[PDB]
Amino acid sequence: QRCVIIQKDQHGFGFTVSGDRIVLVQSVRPGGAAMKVKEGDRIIKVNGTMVTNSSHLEVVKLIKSGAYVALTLLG
Amino acid sequence: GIPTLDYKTYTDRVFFLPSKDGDKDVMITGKLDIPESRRPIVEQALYQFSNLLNSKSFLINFIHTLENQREFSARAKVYFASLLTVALHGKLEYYTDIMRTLFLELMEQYVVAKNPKLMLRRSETVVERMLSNWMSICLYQYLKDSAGEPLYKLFKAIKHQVEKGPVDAVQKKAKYTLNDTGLLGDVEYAPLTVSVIVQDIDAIPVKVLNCDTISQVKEKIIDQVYRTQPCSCWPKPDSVVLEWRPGSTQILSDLDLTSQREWKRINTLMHYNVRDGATLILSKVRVWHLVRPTEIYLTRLLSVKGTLQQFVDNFFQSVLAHAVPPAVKYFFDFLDEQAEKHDIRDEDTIHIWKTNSLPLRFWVNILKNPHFIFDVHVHEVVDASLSVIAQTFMDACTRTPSNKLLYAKEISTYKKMVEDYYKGIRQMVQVSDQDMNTHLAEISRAHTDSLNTLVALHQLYQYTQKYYDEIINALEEDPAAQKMQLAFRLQQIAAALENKVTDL
Repeated sequence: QRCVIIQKDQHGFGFTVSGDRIVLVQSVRPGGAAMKVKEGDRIIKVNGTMVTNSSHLEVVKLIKSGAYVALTLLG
Repeated sequence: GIPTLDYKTYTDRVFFLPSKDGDKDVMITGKLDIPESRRPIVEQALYQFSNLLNSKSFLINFIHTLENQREFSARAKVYFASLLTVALHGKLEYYTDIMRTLFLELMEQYVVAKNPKLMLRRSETVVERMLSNWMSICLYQYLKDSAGEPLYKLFKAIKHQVEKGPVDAVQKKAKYTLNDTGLLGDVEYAPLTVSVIVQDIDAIPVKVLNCDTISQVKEKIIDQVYRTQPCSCWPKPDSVVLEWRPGSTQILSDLDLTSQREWKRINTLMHYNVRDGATLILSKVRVWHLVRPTEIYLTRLLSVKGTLQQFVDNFFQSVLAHAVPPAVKYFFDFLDEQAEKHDIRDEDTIHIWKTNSLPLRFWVNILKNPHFIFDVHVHEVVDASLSVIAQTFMDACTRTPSNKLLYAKEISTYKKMVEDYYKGIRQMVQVSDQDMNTHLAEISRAHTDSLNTLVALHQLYQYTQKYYDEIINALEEDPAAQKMQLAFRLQQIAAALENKVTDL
């Protein structure tokens, strides 16, 4: 379990969320703001609210409802 | 001569036909639906899911974790095991390895439980269904050789004695059957013979009954018209028309304006004034039938029993006597050695073990479901009688009712055959681990490529998906699985194969 913070860029955040009950990470843009986050990381906390019981729409909303997002993964 | 199903068809019917989402579920269908813009990645991850399943620690932890969870129906056990059989068809020695492990563990948990003679009688675990599939696999070529013969003969015989007499379409109760519960209580009828013309044009004679419903009659015709054609290609009686042309004109339908109501009565041949020698035409384009909702029963059951006695007997004499299959020898001797290592003294515990292992787990299933190996479709009426024979067959293996009344001296006669069969296998020359691994190898090499591997893999993946936490934790607990970092690998694989996706 790790805590990482990333700011938006000229090409968005720089990662892709997948899953429903267990929301996690699929690909990271090789030149985004996440590559320079690992491929295959489960998001367990987002923006203060734990996304253990969150829907995909809820996680996406949480990450997107703000300028910068700060989250807690599990690798 | 004997219509034996292909390997893939046989296996699919044996494994998945009585599964969760029905007879046309995912795997017989191959109904994998994913976008083609994802197929490369999805396959790429499914292969790593395969390599993961090939890790022993991962597979065992997976299985244990799944067995732990209460929310796991019997369906789930059976289906899962069958998926595991299909996905691991590649290295069957590894499969057999897993089975050995789980069977040893089950055995040792059973010996110091309450009753070790209860082993392999609950079907409440995965490794039992695994063993079931193992016997099914290894005995395919034995079925296609000598086993299928008197079994097909038996089926066709029962079917003949059934269709020789009246059958009710509503309640599925026939005048001729081995089942007391499925026996029809006394309507007059007649063995009619009608002339049917098929247009695709040829004229074919067909034997039916005047009390048969129009649907039943259609079935009896189609059965003769499309014999040369597999059952999957046969048309249902609801996509075929039957006409009667007397002079210069009437259409035959199960229910019509001519139906006799008071409750509706399904139309029969004796309803349309259709007597013998008539000419019918087949063009490919509440409710009661016979009954409106004892010694005769004993007599009918006994006569039917007498007619089928020959075929039942031939079947048992081929089954319980001959060159006993290598996997049977190997597994029974494995039960011997593991019974010696597990200090179970009682011989009837081993007789019960071998009984639960081979005749119950394999022969009974086929006896009740012939349509798993033969290109036939069977109705409940025949399957019921075959089930009576299956009960009879099981009682011939128990070292301890209409199936009890019907076959009396039979069971006793067959018990000697069974005990001498097991003894024959024990006094038989040992098939080493190598010979067995080789026989498995020829199967693996011959049949994996026709098998539906990706769908199996994906279903199993869904099983890991449902219990992701418990499994990842099971892998983090086990030191070997955290050494191989199997949790991280499973996490990555899960990461790739996901459905709903969003780019942020």
